[PDB]
Amino acid sequence: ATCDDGRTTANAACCILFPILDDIQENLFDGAQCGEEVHESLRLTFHDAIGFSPTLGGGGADGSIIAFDTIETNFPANAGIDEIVSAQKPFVAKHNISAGDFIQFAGAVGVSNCPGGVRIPFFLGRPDAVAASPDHLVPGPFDSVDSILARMGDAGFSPVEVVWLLASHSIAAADKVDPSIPGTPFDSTPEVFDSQFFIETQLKGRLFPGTADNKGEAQSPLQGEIRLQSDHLLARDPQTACEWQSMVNNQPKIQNRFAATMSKMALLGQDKTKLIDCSDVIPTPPALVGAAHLPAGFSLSDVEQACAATPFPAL
Ligand code: HEM
Ligand SMILES: [Ca+2]
Ligand SMILES: [Ca+2]
Repeated sequence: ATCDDGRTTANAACCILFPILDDIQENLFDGAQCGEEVHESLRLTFHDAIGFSPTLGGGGADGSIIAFDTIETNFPANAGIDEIVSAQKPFVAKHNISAGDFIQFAGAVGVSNCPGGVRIPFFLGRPDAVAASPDHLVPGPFDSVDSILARMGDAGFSPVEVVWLLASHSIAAADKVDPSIPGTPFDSTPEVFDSQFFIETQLKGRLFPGTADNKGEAQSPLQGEIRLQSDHLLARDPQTACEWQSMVNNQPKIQNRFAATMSKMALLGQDKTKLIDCSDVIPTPPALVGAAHLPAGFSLSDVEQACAATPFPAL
């Protein structure tokens, strides 16, 4: 199909996304940058989608975190999410797509601004949410590995899919974990979607970048990085450590698995065969240019190797 402005897309119903793409890139992502607003919109896709429990309810990726923001932004695991919900709500009011479609579309358009990124498959047509998420369904950084794996498993993700989705923390920072140092990233390249997150969480912890006593925070290996306790333990736990190390210096696997598992997450609560594929509307991301590496001056002796089957790669 050819849209009114001459841009093409495989399914004509997808044309309504083009003005929305332009508005988002200009006015949500500040001129298509891979910066805070993209990182916050990617976090929003997961805090929306993960509100899905077979035994309790919630409609998954349904826009409920915007539609029922008064409720869901009260949940402590949604701390800081109110800023991006407030930023996105007027786009939803202005355009003619549901909040659940908008959240997944904005997250996919944002990831496409980041070098190394992928185009996450994107489907159009989610109905408006009809219920708020239940409470207590979003994992937090102080939760055990078994707790996080049980919650994610209850929403349909295996432990390896958990590790694949946490490639998101390659373009990510924390504002509430240590409020003295907001914006401190989880890897050294928070504007590049790459394997540095899986490398750097494997280093021995050395210091706290801000204060020392924050719930959910582990020691970091670098003054300009923060480390969540959840990530510290997942990189080391026998249930997930081999998969975590398998992502290091493995950008093709990060790309393929993140796109696929993001698509699975964007469809929680939904039925792909009822929606229209509009994947080809997402921009083409830039590619990586620089090789994966340990931080300069570090060596294998600084890595806490946690996979008995396979030594950490010589980078
Ligand atoms: C698996 C368990 C997870 C835990 C415990 C966890 C925890 C956290 C925490 C504590 C923050 C910092 C919030 C702040 O203090 O500002 C964060 C940020 C973020 N998380 Fe995760 N997360 C998890 C999974 C995921 C997943 C599956 C995604 C996929 C989209 C995601 C994407 C993000 C992003 C992109 C940010 C950065 C937000 C920003 O820089 O504005 N997280 N996460
Ligand atoms: Ca939801
Ligand atoms: Ca990165």
